Amino acid sequence: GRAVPGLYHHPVPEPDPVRVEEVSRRIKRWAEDEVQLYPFDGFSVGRYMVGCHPDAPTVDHLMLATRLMVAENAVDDSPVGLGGRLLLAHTAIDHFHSTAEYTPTWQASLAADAPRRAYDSAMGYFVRAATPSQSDRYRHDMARLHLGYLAEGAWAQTGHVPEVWEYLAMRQFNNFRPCPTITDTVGGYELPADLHARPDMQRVIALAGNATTIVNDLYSYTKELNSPGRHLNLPVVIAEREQLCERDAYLKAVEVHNELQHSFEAAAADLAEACPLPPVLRFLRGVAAWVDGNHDWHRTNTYRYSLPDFW
Amino acid sequence: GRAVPGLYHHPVPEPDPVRVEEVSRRIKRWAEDEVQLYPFDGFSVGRYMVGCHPDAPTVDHLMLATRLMVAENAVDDSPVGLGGRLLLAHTAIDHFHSTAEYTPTWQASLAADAPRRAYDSAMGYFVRAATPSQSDRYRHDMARLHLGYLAEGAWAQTGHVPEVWEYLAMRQFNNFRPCPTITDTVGGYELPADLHARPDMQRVIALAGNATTIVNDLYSYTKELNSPGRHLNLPVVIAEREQLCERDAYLKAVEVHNELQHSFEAAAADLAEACPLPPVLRFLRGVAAWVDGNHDWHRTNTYRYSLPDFW
Ligand SMILES: CC(C)=CCC/C(C)=C(\F)COP(=O)(O)OP(=O)(O)O
Ligand SMILES: CC(C)=CCC/C(C)=C(\F)COP(=O)(O)OP(=O)(O)O
Ligand SMILES: [Mg+2]
Ligand SMILES: [Mg+2]
Ligand SMILES: [Mg+2]
Ligand SMILES: [Mg+2]
Repeated sequence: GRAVPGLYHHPVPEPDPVRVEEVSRRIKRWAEDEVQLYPFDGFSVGRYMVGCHPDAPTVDHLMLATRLMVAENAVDDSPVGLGGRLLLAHTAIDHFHSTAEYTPTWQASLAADAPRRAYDSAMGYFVRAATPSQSDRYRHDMARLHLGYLAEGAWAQTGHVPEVWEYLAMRQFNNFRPCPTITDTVGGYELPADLHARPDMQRVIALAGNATTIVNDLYSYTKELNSPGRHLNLPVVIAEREQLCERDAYLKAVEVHNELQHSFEAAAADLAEACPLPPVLRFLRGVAAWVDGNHDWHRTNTYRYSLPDFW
Repeated sequence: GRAVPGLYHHPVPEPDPVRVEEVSRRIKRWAEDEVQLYPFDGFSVGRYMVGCHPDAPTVDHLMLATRLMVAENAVDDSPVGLGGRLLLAHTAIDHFHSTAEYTPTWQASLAADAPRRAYDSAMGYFVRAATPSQSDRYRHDMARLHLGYLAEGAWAQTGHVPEVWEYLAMRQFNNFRPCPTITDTVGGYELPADLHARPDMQRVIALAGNATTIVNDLYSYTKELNSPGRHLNLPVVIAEREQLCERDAYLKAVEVHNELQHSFEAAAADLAEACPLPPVLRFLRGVAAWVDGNHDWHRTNTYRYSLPDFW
C-alpha cells in the first residue's frame, strides 16, 4: 500500500464508502444486465471513480465516467488487424452515417460484442447528459487514445523499441486523458468549448495526462515484466535506449514523472491567474483531483500492482 | 473530361486563372524553399483549391488549405509500422508536451522528413490564422483521418476484404473531411464551436465527406486496379462481398454516392431552416462548394484519373 519512493504526489481522503458501494452495485448491474460484458470488482472501479471525482453531484454523474472507464477496458480484451477492430469500435463513439441500406447493418454490429455494446451504451448515457461540445471533446480524446494504441501495436508487431521521447509521444496519446477531461461533465457544469480550446489549456491537459499516465508505468512495471514479449513502459525504454541498468532507468522514470507533474501544476496555476473564470478554475481543480485520485488508486491496488525492490 | 454517367453532381464555373496561377507559384516556393518537400504541378492543386473555396477573401486564405492538402499528400509518400509513423507525424499537428530534456529531441524530429516538415509548417500557418476552436477542430478531423488510414493498412496486411458497410465506415474516416471542414477558416469567418458540435451539423458534415470521398472511389477506380495488391474501393468491395460483376458493382457504387449526396443536401437544407444564423448558412454553403469543387477537380483531372467502359 506504499507509494513509489520519491514520486511527487498528493494524498487524498478515503473515498465515501456509501458512494463506492452504490457505484459498485449499479456498475455490476449495467455490465451484466445491460451490456452482457461477460458470459472484475465493482468495488475496484467504484473506489477509482469516487476517488477521482469528489465533486460529482450524484451517483448518476459518477456512473457516466464509470461505464466509459469499464468500456475502455472491455476493448483491451496479434495486433495485426487492430486498426480495423478499433475503427469499428470507434463508430460506437462517433457514429457512422450512411444509406438506408448500410446503416441497419452497422447498427446491428453495435450489439455484436462486449466492447461495442459497452461503448454504445456508455456513450449513449454520456451524450444524453453532456453538452454537444462535451460529447465532441470526448470523441476527440477517444480518437487520440485509439491512435496511441495503434502506434503501440505497430511497434509490438516488430518488437521495435522507440527512442525515449518517441515512447513518451505515444504515451501522450495512449493515455488516461479521456478520464480527467470529463471532470466538468461529471461535476455538473461546463468548461466552455472556446476556453477548452485555448493552447494554454491544451498544454495543461496534456501534461496532466502525461504525468498521471507515467504513474501507471511506475506502478505496473513489475507486472509488465510478465506480459507477452517485451511490453514497453518508461523504465524499460530508458534502460534499452539509454543502456542503463533496470534500477537506474526506473529511478530516472520517477524523476521524469516528477517534472511532468510539477510542470502540470505550474501550468494550471498560470492559467488560473490568466483566466480566473469559475468554469476554468473548477475544471483545473477537477483535473488535479482526477490526477491525485488516479495515483491513490494505483498505490492502493495491490491486487493488480506491486513495486520493484529498488530502494 | 466527362463526368461518371449517372453521378449526381453540380457543375461549377471555371476557377479564376489569376488566382490559380498565384496559388501555383506560392505553393511551389513553399514546397521548395520552406519545407524541401522533394530533392507535382502547382497548377493541379491551385485549380483544386480555387475551385473548392470560391469565397476565399485572399490567396493567403487559399494557401492555408493548399499547404495542408499538399502536406496530407507528402504523408501518403509495408503498412506494418504505419501506426508508429503516423502517430509521430500527428505530433506535428497536435504538439508533444514533455520535459526540458525530451522536448528538444521531439522538436528536432519535426525537421526530419518531408511529411513532418510539411505538417509543422502548414499547421504553423493555420494556427496563426484560425481561432483556437478552428485549430482544435482540424486536429480532431486529422485524428479521424489517421484512424481511417490505419484501418485500411491493417486490412491490407492480411488482404482482408471487409463487408461493404465496414469498408464504408473506414472510408468515413479515411476521407476528404478535413478539407471542407476548414471552409470557414478559409472564408474568413467562424462557425462557432457550439454550433459545429450539434449532432445535426455533425451528420451533415459526415454525409458530405462520405459522398465526396466516394467520388474519388468512382474516378480513381481504374487507376487502382494497378495499385499493389487488391486496393479497396467501393466498387471492388461490393463486387467481392455481394459477388457481383465489376460493372454492376460499380454502377451500384454510383447509386450509393447519389443517395449519400442527396442525403447530405436534405440534411443541410433542414439545418439551414432549423438554425438560420449567418455563420451556419455560410458554412453550409461552403461545404457544398467544396463538395462540388472536389467533383469538378476529379472530373477534369485526366492525368490521374480515367473512366471504366461500363456505359
Ligand atoms: C482511458 C483509459 C480508461 C485508459 C487509458 C489507457 C491506459 C493509459 C491504461 F489502460 C493504463 O496503461 P496500461 O495499458 O499499461 O494498463 P495496466 O498497467 O493497468 O495493464
Ligand atoms: C485530407 C486529404 C487531402 C485527403 C484524404 C484522403 C483521401 C480520401 C484521398 F487521398 C483520396 O482517396 P485516395 O487515397 O484513394 O486517393 P487517390 O485515388 O487519388 O490515389
Ligand atoms: Mg495498455
Ligand atoms: Mg501499465
Ligand atoms: Mg489513399
Ligand atoms: Mg482513390
